[PDB]
Amino acid sequence: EVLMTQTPLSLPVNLGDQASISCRSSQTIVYSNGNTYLEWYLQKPGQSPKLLIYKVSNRFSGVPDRFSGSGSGTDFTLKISRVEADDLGVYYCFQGSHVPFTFGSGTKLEIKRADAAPTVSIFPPSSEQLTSGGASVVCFLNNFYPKDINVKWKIDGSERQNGVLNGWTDQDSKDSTYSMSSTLTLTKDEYERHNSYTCEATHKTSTSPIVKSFNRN
Amino acid sequence: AVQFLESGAELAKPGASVKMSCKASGYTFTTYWMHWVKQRPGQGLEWIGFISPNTDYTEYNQKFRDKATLTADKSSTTAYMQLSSLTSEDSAVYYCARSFIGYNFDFWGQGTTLTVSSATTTAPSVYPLVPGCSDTSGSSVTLGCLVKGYFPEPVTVKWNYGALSSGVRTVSSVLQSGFYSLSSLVTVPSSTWPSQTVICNVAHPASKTELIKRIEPR
Repeated sequence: EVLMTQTPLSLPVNLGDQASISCRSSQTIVYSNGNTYLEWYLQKPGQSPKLLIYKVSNRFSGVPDRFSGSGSGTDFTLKISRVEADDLGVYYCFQGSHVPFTFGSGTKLEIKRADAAPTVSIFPPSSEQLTSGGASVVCFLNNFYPKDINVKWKIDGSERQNGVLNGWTDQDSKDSTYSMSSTLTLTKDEYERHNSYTCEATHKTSTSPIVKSFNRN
Repeated sequence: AVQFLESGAELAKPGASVKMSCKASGYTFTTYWMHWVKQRPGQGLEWIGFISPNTDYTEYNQKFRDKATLTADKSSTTAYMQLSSLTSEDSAVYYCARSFIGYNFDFWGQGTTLTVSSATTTAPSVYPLVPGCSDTSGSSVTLGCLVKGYFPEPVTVKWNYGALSSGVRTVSSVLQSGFYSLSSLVTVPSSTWPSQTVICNVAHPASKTELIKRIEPR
């Protein structure tokens, strides 16, 4: 099978800068008709891939002029000039010359931007959750950069490790920030045995933690 | 326009077979090949095979030789893929896409999420995420829906039927004892809520449900 090797695996880029994505085929992929069926696709988070470039260097309809593809033989390049916030996602090359058709190993374009501190919200469980026998306390950290963040939970001043799970958004299409939920799930019985619940978020944007807290009055 | 409606989410038992469909519109169905592509969670794309509807000619990636069977139906302009002897390794998103001339996958369906598991379908519970009674917000307030206890993937969330999309953050699901949960949050100006309606629309295709929930203060 034709191996389609892409580098880099991940590509951090400032807005307005140029990104170059390389694709190396394990053999030539000129088809018996003289055409090279080499395509580039972009897949944005939770979406189907979308075609960008075909036959090496041809822009698909609607693709902006700042996407260009070039190469020959076993060496192909996608360039994106003047990168914009919505260019993020995974780029794949693809060869449709030799069966089986194969795609590249994929390059995640990521946006670099200035640091941004999280806005933290804490959400007590809804009384609507109580007959499930569970109670989720959610700490939400909105619009921060970079992605790495620490979240600490406290219950009546004592720190807690069990029952905590964390989920992230993809990088925002518009401001290029991340958000994340930290969810402490307890039994309804544990929840009701305690009074204050605190989440503290620590991020490189400040030496001070952002502490959000409530009491079931 | 060229569109593909794909079945969405399917749950199947280890060792079973499952069929999925891709209804094509927006072009002469017998003029173009229909291809299928596999994508495992966090992984790349793998081409499976194609069928020409006009002659029923099929070509396969030999890796899927006894795994996939591609069929098609002219009159209903629908392409089909059957997957047999299912294992957890078959859990993936399956895209159909047509191929054009000079170029391939100009248009792709949205993908069917297939989960292979012995566990049964569970629609999500949905809970409001709203500030504590004494919370003092500045110029914005963040509200949400906690979607809990569902199986299999995916769930999607829209806000006001899709009309609130600015400041929506839907985080990735987490799995716990066989069930998934996620939160979807929106940030609005503090002057707009509770005075204006904020609604989350929680879709869970494996159970064929949309849950519409009006979000209100505690």
